[PDB]
Amino acid sequence: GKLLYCSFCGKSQHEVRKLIAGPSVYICDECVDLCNDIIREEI
Amino acid sequence: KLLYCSFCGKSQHEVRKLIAGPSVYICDECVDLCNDIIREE
Amino acid sequence: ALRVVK
Amino acid sequence: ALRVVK
Ligand SMILES: [Zn+2]
Ligand SMILES: [Zn+2]
Repeated sequence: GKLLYCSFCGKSQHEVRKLIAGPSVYICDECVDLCNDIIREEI
Repeated sequence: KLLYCSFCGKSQHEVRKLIAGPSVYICDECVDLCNDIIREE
Repeated sequence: ALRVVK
Repeated sequence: ALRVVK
């Protein structure tokens, strides 16, 4: 029951739709979206 | 300096893309899986 | 491997 | 903020 946060934007699990965990890091759906725009190379 | 994806451990030379945030990195392969997760539920 | 927290 | 490493 610990508060977990996205390692990229700092938002908590209670502020995002989804939080994905790596070994010792986390990323939320919003940041995954930003990464998509970058990898897609368009806005 | 050699950088590694914080999520899968692969070096930048093993992936196509590597994006970084504050003391954290993620590659295209992990981003791809994250999309599957988000589009899954 | 990636795991879902939420 | 995000940055492109590669
Ligand atoms: Zn985030
Ligand atoms: Zn990766």
